[PDB]
Amino acid sequence: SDPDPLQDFCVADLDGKAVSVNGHTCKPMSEAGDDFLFSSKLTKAGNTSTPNGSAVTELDVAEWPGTNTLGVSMNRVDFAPGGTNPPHIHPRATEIGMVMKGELLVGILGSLDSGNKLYSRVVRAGETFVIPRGLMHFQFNVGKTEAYMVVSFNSQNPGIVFVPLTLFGSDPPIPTPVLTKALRVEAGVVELLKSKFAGGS
Amino acid sequence: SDPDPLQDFCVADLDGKAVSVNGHTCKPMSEAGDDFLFSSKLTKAGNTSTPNGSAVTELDVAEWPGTNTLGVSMNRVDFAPGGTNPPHIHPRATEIGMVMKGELLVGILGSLDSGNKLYSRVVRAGETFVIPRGLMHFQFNVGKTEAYMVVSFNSQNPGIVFVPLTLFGSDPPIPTPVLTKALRVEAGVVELLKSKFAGGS
Amino acid sequence: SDPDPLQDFCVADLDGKAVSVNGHTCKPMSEAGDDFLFSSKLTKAGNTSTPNGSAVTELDVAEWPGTNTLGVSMNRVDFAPGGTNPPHIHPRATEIGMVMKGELLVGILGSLDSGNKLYSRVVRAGETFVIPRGLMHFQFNVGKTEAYMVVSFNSQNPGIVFVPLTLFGSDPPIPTPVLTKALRVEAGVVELLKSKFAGGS
Amino acid sequence: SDPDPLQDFCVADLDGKAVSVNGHTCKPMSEAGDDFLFSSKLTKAGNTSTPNGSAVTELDVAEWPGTNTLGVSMNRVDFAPGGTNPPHIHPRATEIGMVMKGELLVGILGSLDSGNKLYSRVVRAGETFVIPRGLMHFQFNVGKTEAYMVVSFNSQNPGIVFVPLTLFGSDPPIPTPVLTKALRVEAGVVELLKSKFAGGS
Amino acid sequence: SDPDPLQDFCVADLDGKAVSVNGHTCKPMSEAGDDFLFSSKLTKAGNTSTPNGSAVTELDVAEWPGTNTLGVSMNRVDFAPGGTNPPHIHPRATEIGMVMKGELLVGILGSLDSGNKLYSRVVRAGETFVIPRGLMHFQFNVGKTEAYMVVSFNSQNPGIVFVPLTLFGSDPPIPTPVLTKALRVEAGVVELLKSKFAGGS
Amino acid sequence: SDPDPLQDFCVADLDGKAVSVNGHTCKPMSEAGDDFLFSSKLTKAGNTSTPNGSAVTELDVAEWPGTNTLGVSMNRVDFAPGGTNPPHIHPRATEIGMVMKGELLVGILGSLDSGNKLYSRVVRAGETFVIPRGLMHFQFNVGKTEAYMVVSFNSQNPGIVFVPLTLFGSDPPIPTPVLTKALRVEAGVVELLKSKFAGGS
Ligand SMILES: *[C@@H]1O[C@H](CO)[C@@H](O)[C@H](O)[C@H]1NC(C)=O
Ligand SMILES: *[C@@H]1O[C@H](CO)[C@@H](O)[C@H](O)[C@H]1NC(C)=O
Ligand SMILES: *[C@@H]1O[C@H](CO)[C@@H](O)[C@H](O)[C@H]1NC(C)=O
Ligand SMILES: *[C@@H]1O[C@H](CO)[C@@H](O)[C@H](O)[C@H]1NC(C)=O
Ligand SMILES: *[C@@H]1O[C@H](CO)[C@@H](O)[C@H](O)[C@H]1NC(C)=O
Ligand SMILES: *[C@@H]1O[C@H](CO)[C@@H](O)[C@H](O)[C@H]1NC(C)=O
Ligand SMILES: [Mn+2]
Ligand SMILES: [Mn+2]
Ligand SMILES: [Mn+2]
Ligand SMILES: [Mn+2]
Ligand SMILES: [Mn+2]
Ligand SMILES: [Mn+2]
Repeated sequence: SDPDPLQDFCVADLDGKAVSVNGHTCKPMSEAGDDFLFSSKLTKAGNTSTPNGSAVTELDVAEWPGTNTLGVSMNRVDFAPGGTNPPHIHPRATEIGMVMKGELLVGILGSLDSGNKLYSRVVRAGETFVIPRGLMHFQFNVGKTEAYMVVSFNSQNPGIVFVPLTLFGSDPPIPTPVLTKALRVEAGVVELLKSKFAGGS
Repeated sequence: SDPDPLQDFCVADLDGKAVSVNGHTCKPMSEAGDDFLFSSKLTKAGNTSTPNGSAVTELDVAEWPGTNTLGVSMNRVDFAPGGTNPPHIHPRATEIGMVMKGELLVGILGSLDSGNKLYSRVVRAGETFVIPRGLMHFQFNVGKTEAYMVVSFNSQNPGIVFVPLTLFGSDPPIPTPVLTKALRVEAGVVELLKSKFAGGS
Repeated sequence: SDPDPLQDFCVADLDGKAVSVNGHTCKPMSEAGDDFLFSSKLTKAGNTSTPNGSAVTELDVAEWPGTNTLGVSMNRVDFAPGGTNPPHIHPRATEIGMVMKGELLVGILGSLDSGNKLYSRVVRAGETFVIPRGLMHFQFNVGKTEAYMVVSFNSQNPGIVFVPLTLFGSDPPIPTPVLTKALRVEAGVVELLKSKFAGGS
Repeated sequence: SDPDPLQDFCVADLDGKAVSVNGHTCKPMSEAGDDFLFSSKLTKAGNTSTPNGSAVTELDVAEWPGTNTLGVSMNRVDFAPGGTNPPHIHPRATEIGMVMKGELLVGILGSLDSGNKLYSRVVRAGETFVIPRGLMHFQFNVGKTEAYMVVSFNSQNPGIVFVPLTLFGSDPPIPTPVLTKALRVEAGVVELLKSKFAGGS
Repeated sequence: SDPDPLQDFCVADLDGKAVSVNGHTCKPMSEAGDDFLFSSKLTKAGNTSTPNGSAVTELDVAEWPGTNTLGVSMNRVDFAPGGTNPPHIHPRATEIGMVMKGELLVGILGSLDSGNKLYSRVVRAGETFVIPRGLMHFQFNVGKTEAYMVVSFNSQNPGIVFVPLTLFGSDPPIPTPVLTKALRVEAGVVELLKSKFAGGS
Repeated sequence: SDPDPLQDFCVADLDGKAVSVNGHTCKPMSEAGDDFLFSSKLTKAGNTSTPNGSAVTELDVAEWPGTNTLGVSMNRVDFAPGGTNPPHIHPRATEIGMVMKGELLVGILGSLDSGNKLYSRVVRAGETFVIPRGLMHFQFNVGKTEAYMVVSFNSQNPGIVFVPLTLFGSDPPIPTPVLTKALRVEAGVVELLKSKFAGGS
């Protein structure tokens, strides 16, 4: 997991000209102010009018620099009815979350050794779920109303590997011959899938 | 922080006769069932009719054995008007939280090297705070209504060191001459404070 | 990464009745024998007559119990001409590898913050590649001959999340409405893809 | 615990104008000299004429920059007769110590899960004690003569949270209404306690 | 470094029949007693009438089971005049030490990247030294009186690799042709050196 | 082990004027290029005409800057007939390797607690070995032809402590009186050994 802190506070210096290190260099304490341990960025619902039908409002170290070195971060996800936060992976964190409003099918997938078992249930207000580091998982709004959840991670920068978008719309895309062999379907089907992710989102 | 996991899942075997190790031994996967990644324990408010005027509903590994090895846990805290979750420390985790309802003064205290500086603000619905591992902190309900928050930790078992309860109601209590020297007051004041925590809570 | 060792040696006790812990309990040293630090399991090529056109011969802790607690493991992958080791993720390890024979296209994909960039090149005998923990990656045999590679991980049990198999052949499968929303195609296309992975491999 | 080192030596560059990171940037080896692995700062007794009746002579990374990245530090504590090193916490390290001269009552307090149990004994010359990371603990000189101890930590910068001083004399102090609720006594008692710590030490 | 603890206390169960794990299984708290955080084993000087002319009194987890999971241990080393604690390595810990009596030459050796540089000085009462994890180091009594030091490690079980004993008195010994090639001397010189360590100490 | 990464990529900035930190500062991604995850430095055999009769071709972070933060590295070792990679230690990594050509005696030595036990066998093409962090080990070419192996480490910078060279040819060398006491032979023998390593290699 994230390296442990070596002092009380180390607010990320996010200036583009700052020297680059594992994580982020820190602001001198004299420039950190009094409010760095606090945020209000998650008070408002994200706009769910996206191809997925969900919106992620991130509160990683880039959005909450006071989390730098502390080994944690958060985000909020809002869902239109029938919207999905599609199969995805966090390369560097386990996730722990609570549904705040609505009804969300939450699915978590074991690795090959676990027989690729799918664990899932419809999670409602006040109910929680946990997703081990690096495993594929998703959420899907099964209700008629807008739903949302708030989640936390044991990393300042968990990362997100969106499976459909990286499989079909990476920069540049994976060669079609690789995907026809891997997906066991003809080039026409692979190209149809590529066509849906051509815009980079 | 918590040791990283060495497999996908390892549900804590909480049987009193189980061999003891750092953390917990695990249930065989055949006996884990399908629901271990999920909990509903935080759906209901805790009873705030306590001396503190708050109630902690824990979702550590003891209450959510599916978190075993995963490096995370949660809890919920409810507050009566004027209620406090008193100055306390988590010995083994950073805390990251969101106020869900009401108005909570949240205070976070730096160590000696940070000049014992107090960082505080009134945190309202949807707003968040972060508490570095091992630092003293508190919450206080400054509103007229009941308030609650939901918090996460980067440990399955963060621990709680309540400052007033530990100082005055440890088992056995700290000798009075130690406390008179440390607190710079007469024995009468120390014995008064001890009398308020004589039940171990 | 994997927890550090707390003694010189701790050979995994792989008996089905052994108590379960994070990782594995260990054989008493009296029963470990003299050969546990050594293996010959990767001397022979795997059978590439598979749908993928590749074969993985694993040398994780299950196959090499002497690696228990040591923070490392290996495997070998053999490829038929035109064969793929399909897009996949290791949830708990960085991978570092060398191509031993043939010509392999090796592709490594950044996360969302890296713009889902695809880094790739054709890697030949004696040439090497490195794959950060949790990132999607693949290999494809672009040569006319059989190819093979030998790779190492900074975990005793890196895990493997095969993207096509997990998306379409999980147990149970991900519901079709989740996949139609995520993949931006009709149910017919999703059910076609499911049919190709219906045997769980 | 502290992040592991990534090279042999990395002497802290403690210049006030140096870029800030988790821990400290390092001096080039050409500027480190030949003596960085050694210190003589603990050869002399600290002056015990302080309100606590003890003096801490620190040998953390700020005083011994050669410890940077190495995951260890030390200090010496001297005690007047009847003097205390008051209830305190190290947020980022376990402590391991030896009494060198005199008779010191050493007390270590479990967390809530341990029933806030107090473990204690009078520790004499050559005898040792260990204090788990983040737990409240104290020392008290029960002898008629000056006493001292030398302790080590598994961090370059363990930190110190002095319980009485941060509870009553933080910058700014915790609001009195918070403390009356938490300590279960009247405002007059809280103000008396505050008055003893008003100077910041 | 050592895995972090997942609870307050976990006293090593050192029974020969206990299940084996990374580190040690733990005594139930009901059986731990009240004294596990304390030791008196280092109060007395070791017998320096040895070939080395020094004696190590160990306080690792085997001798102080209360250190289990806590990431620390200690030992004491006593020296006859002209005695050595010979060139050695700790495979799993940084060492931090203080000379308590006498005059000890302490030498610390950089790795190949550090040009195998030897850092050394004569360390006297109250003076300290630090040895990075895995590096070769030694002590030698240059005084006319008996000397002793007390050292701490950031591991419960640092391990000791004695260079002369391992090179010449391993069980079984390293083959003579390996040592003649490595040491650049004839078989006669190697067999002479082997003869000095033929008892395994 | 090496601190975990806090982002996808962080290519080492190896400019001599760069600020120094634990590990290495990183190049901005705009300057990293497209090829940093790949190397061809191990395609060619090293020249085995050295006193040891072996050559190490390193692929640590200094030679493969793309490994920075990723917790892995590699090297290749080539052996003349009768050549040795002499008893040595990696202070910061376990090693996992495969013999590619020839016949190599591979020896691994336990610490004092393991009775300084020597584990060894002749390892041939495709066969593997594992060496726990910090333990002394060697390889010796028992065949009539040139042999080679390729190994990986769970560190970007494992380090190398060559036992004969640091014992006898450090900068400056260990004083002869220390070595006569430690090795249990006369000064003449110690000086003969020193004479073989006087050139610093
Ligand atoms: C999202 O924002 C767009 C652009 O402002 C707007 O047209 C749309 O109605 C919004 N959707 C929702 C669900 O609020
Ligand atoms: C809350 O606790 C108080 C005091 O113990 C008790 O009188 C009351 O019955 C409790 N309320 C509920 C709803 O159980
Ligand atoms: C390889 O696998 C195929 C398909 O299962 C099988 O027909 C063939 O016998 C296998 N080859 C060997 C050498 O076992
Ligand atoms: C400590 O120092 C002060 C100021 O120099 C001095 O007056 C006092 O006597 C000293 N106390 C002791 C115990 O040495
Ligand atoms: C110290 O060891 C020597 C050699 O084994 C022995 O003769 C002597 O009795 C020992 N001294 C004590 C005090 O036990
Ligand atoms: C190694 O290189 C040297 C110098 O170029 C050469 O003389 C020697 O023959 C080479 N040895 C081998 C075994 O290639
Ligand atoms: Mn997620
Ligand atoms: Mn808290
Ligand atoms: Mn892979
Ligand atoms: Mn302390
Ligand atoms: Mn040592
Ligand atoms: Mn090696």
